[PDB]
Amino acid sequence: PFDLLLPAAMAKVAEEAGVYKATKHPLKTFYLAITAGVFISIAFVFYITATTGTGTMPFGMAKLVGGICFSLGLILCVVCGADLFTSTVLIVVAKASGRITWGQLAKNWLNVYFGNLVGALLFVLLMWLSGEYMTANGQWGLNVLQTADHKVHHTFIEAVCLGILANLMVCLAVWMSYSGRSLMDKAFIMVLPVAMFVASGFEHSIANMFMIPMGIVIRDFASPEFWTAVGSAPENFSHLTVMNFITDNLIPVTIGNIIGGGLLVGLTYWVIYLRE
Amino acid sequence: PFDLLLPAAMAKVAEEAGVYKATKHPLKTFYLAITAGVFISIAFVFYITATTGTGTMPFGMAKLVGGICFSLGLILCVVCGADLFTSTVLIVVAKASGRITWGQLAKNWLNVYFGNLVGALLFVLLMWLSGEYMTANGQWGLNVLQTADHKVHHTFIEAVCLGILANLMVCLAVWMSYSGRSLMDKAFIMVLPVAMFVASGFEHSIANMFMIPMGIVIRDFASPEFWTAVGSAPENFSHLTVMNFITDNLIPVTIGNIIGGGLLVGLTYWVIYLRE
Amino acid sequence: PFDLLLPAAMAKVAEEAGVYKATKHPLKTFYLAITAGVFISIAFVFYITATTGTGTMPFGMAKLVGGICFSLGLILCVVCGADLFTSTVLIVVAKASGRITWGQLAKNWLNVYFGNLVGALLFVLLMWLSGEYMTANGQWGLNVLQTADHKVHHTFIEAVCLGILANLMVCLAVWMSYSGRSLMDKAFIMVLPVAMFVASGFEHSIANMFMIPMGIVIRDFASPEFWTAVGSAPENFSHLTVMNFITDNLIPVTIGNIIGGGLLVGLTYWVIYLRE
Amino acid sequence: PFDLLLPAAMAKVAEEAGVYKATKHPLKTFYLAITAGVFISIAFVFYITATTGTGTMPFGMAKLVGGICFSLGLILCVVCGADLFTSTVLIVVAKASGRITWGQLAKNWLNVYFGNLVGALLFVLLMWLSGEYMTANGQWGLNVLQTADHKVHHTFIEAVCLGILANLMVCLAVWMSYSGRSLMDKAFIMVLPVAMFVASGFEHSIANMFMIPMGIVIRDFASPEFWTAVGSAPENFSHLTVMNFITDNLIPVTIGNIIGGGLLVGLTYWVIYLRE
Amino acid sequence: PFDLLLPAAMAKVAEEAGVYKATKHPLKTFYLAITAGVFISIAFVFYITATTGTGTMPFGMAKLVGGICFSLGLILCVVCGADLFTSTVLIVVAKASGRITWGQLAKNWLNVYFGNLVGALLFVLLMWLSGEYMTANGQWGLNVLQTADHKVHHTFIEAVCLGILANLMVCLAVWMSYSGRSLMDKAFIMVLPVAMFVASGFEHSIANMFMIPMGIVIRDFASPEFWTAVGSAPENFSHLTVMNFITDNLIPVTIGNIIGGGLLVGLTYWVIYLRE
Repeated sequence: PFDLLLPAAMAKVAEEAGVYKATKHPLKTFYLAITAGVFISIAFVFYITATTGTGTMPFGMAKLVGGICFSLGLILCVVCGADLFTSTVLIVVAKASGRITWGQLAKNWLNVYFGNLVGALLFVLLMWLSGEYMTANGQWGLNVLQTADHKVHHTFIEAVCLGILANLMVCLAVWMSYSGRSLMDKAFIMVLPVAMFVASGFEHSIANMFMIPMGIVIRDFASPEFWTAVGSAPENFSHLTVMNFITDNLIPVTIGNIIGGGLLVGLTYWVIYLRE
Repeated sequence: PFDLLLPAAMAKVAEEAGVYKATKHPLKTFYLAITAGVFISIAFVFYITATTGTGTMPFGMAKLVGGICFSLGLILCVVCGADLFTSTVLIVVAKASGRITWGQLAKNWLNVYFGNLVGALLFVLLMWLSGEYMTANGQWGLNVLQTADHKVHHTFIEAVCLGILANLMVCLAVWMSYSGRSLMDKAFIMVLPVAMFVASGFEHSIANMFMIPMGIVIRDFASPEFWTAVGSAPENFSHLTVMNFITDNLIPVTIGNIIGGGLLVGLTYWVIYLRE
Repeated sequence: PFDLLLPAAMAKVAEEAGVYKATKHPLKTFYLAITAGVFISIAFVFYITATTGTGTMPFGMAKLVGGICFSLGLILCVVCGADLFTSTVLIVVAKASGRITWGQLAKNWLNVYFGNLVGALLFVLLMWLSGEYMTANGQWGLNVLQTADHKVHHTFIEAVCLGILANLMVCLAVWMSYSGRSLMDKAFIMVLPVAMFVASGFEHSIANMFMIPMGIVIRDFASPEFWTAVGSAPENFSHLTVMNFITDNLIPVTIGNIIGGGLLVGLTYWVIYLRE
Repeated sequence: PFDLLLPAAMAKVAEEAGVYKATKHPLKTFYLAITAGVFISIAFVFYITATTGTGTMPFGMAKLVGGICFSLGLILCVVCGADLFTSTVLIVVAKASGRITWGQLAKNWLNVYFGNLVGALLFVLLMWLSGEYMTANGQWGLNVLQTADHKVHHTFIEAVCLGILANLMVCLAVWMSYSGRSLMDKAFIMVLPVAMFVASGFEHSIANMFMIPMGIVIRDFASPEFWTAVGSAPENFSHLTVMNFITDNLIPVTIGNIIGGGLLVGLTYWVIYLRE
Repeated sequence: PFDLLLPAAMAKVAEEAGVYKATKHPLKTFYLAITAGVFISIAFVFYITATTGTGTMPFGMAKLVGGICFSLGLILCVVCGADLFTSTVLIVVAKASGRITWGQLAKNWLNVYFGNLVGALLFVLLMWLSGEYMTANGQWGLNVLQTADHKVHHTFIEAVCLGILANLMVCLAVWMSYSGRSLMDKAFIMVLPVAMFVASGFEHSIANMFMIPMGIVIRDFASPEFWTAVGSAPENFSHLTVMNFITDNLIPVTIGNIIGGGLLVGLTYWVIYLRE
């Protein structure tokens, strides 16, 4: 009663979590999804801050420290009970157990995905009004522009597979937190699995619903003083469009995200510990 | 009974905390507010110490390590029960529940804000008498001068939004500590959320009530040996005035601080878990 | 009842773990072995990510930080209950106690080894489809090529002894986690012992069932744009063949792995605490 | 009963600690004071070791890592129950409660201060006999000489105020450990507050009773091979005398140390939580 | 019952530990001593790995990180119950209490010292067969050669005093682990005290029974390709002999080790908390 949960018990807590989430009031789900969109946006802002000025640093060392900074948003989601689309894909365990319906799964996923977008877009506005892009002599905004520009240059299969790898890591972090009982147990078990996906360039749909939109805003409304300082032009980031974001990144990464956490984490552990 | 609190229970502990704080004796509130002004001043002195000599270092890596150093002051506030204006804005949860009155909220906020200023100003005196500005051949005082000078060059909207972002981070750190039961749980859950706001250049009213006043004192009473060593003049910091501090930074950052923690952390979680 | 287990009690939990593992359903053992093959593959991908760009860094400092990144896969195996061939060699404690049969030990080892290979090979496919080898301008794939190429140049005795050293470290990490009761205890006790084997270049059979196969795939299907960027040719990695992998690395490292954990960790602790 | 102590309860544990310490047998107090003098000496030796060779490093980053190394001595004092003059100043809480007499407070302070000096001086002897000053080609002894030389060049007010700041940090670390219940809680809560005072150049009387005496011994008995390697002469450290130590540093820093922890930590918390 | 042990209770657990250790079966003591010789050998191999390539790094920063790597071996000894000669010197507390006889103390010390040598020498063989000396282009073996060569150039008094300082640190780490109740408490309380002795160049008899023997083996059986790569000759390490090891290092460091932990940690704490 003070010891970590075992893999069979962690599977039952995952099942009850999905029964709770899918049966919560819709507006509560939307409000918790807006907080999770804001939490993932804060974590990406922390990642961009920590990775500003790190071109002289070893590539993997810079990516790792920024990945530990991105871990805050997932810890916030778990401790504060926010609804993140990636983690909410694990309600498939409750679906496989027949404890929830397909319409309950579909309505919860649309509520969380849409709310996560509203929260991520609201944080872009506040981040734009803060003048943060001009930090480090515009190097903060150039980091966002360069991060957002690469996330739109992947092929469909590359984006789907990068999404599978990201939600596998996120859902394994959320699954391992089920074993935890304290706040330190749950939080620290999630640092390394998130650092990994962020350092390894895996794609998360909600994280990208903040990064690419923010880079599109910088390219469009950045000052000429920004372009002078960073020594570039908006035409170097011409492919940073809303349509390129949905087609090139959002659609394939989201498809991959569902497959990663749903099939690999959720349905595997249901087969091993719950199908019985 | 050994496990972390859940989001609904954390909301009730936030409500009872505000009922406690707003109903404490006024002089106890003033004395705890002076300690919190001193605690935030110590954390900024630690930030300045850690970030002295870091112009050769990657911008975000230097900001992150100084942000972990600033986390000490918030941990001190939480463990030692000090009254910080930013965290005391969460007494709006008790106000929304009708458990406290508007005059109780207004009197507690003025008591904490004024006491936080007295504590921050008392630490400036002790820091000035210590000769700390001449540390690192005056590089410690130049770090304070350069930090204080930028905090006065923001537009009203930029300062308000930077204040919203800071108190959102501070109040989310304080909210997540409510889940904690041990000293390690509460303290470590607050490191990354504070590092973020400090590394990301967000503005905290009480932190600025120490930084800018300290930079004004250095500009005015620094020795000619200081200006020789740092290779600058007081005229490079002409906009570091008390009037510029209140108008350019204090008023807008404080307005933003109330909106960040009160509306975003407090009233959101009251709607989701307490409005019932 | 809240204190760490003592060496005698940790030996009994090791015995009961082997009785559980060897008596689990075969398909459950195969499925948990596929997850462990994927978990060790994720840890090596994290190691490669963190160690990309670190030729300018001190050799041991770069190896140590990548070793902490590889620790995630073992933590995942322990918390999520996955079957790793290295840790499953400790079922020899149950065999020595006469609590399991030799055919039970042989069938479990073949089930785990084969499943660990399937999981490691499935992750190579996903990693190849992600385009990750072209990360850091191909420096990610060159790190894999250079890591895989050295792991095939050892003599039989060197490979056997490097395998003994690796499984001694892995099984001592798994043994020390038996003392732990919380998730933080079990996880953190395993970081330094795994970092050591990874930093010290010891050889793990399942880790190599991902690294060398992945390097063979890069050498064979890498783009000419990859070879241009990394400034090399596939002929620099001619000895990266499937046959060289089995003979030069897989067979001797696996023999060594059994001796390291089975004889040194398992049969020693059985003699001291269970032979009674 | 598993949760951290609250500020009111931490004040009562501080009161009972002072009643215990002031009423312990005098020889037990002297022996525990000699251990605390040795513990603070070990922490300064660790600080000097970690900060040797760090002139190429950013000033604050080098000071911070050495400050975490100095934290060991305070952790040792708290866990092993040693009597450190700085922490024993908090017996003023028991004095203010009328639970101890003024003669009990005076006799305990003289016993601890004298014993702390004996322990610090005994460690200087062992450190001198070890030949440690010649480590890093004499750079270890030059670090001690340069650290000790600056600690004697402060004005009386600067030294008193640097002593107030040091014992405020030390006594706040000791106060926050009262909230802790486990060994990890108590130890980790004391790392950042001690790192701060060490990184920020604050002055501790017992730490200086090891540093300056050790630098005086190096200046006087260092080999000519030492002066050749470090490229200096004893005449560069002419002000490192026993009389300069007492007048320039010991007397004012000790006065400041009493004011810092006694008045600021002890009498403040007694007014807020115990004067009732 | 969940709180750390107090200094008086930690003294009684130290007394009962020595009564257990000295009364264990001799062959169990020999087998646990062989594991401790292997555990300290692994920690030194980790130290050498982490400190390879660190001549460009600040001396103290490199020594500190390698010292955290050496901490693994002591954690392993404590968690896995191994018999290390340094920690077994604390059975003097049971001897002083009259709970064990002088012949029991002498027989246990010889059993542990001899077994620690067998384990350290067995790990040298495995490390030699692994080809690890050629790691980092022979820089791993040169680090061992340079570490082993300096450990033989100390005077008798320097070696005795460096041994006193090492076992004081090791026995204080073991004493502080007695306060711990969890695996994280016991393990983390031992990291900084061990890092200190390793970073500060203190001498441990069992650690040296692996380092110097390993350097003698490299000097004697290293390939001419090793000497070419490292750009040296065996004649640069002529004083690395077995006879120089015993006389110059083993005998004086062991004498010092007994005095450090026995008299300073054991007999002091027995006088303060057990002589009653």
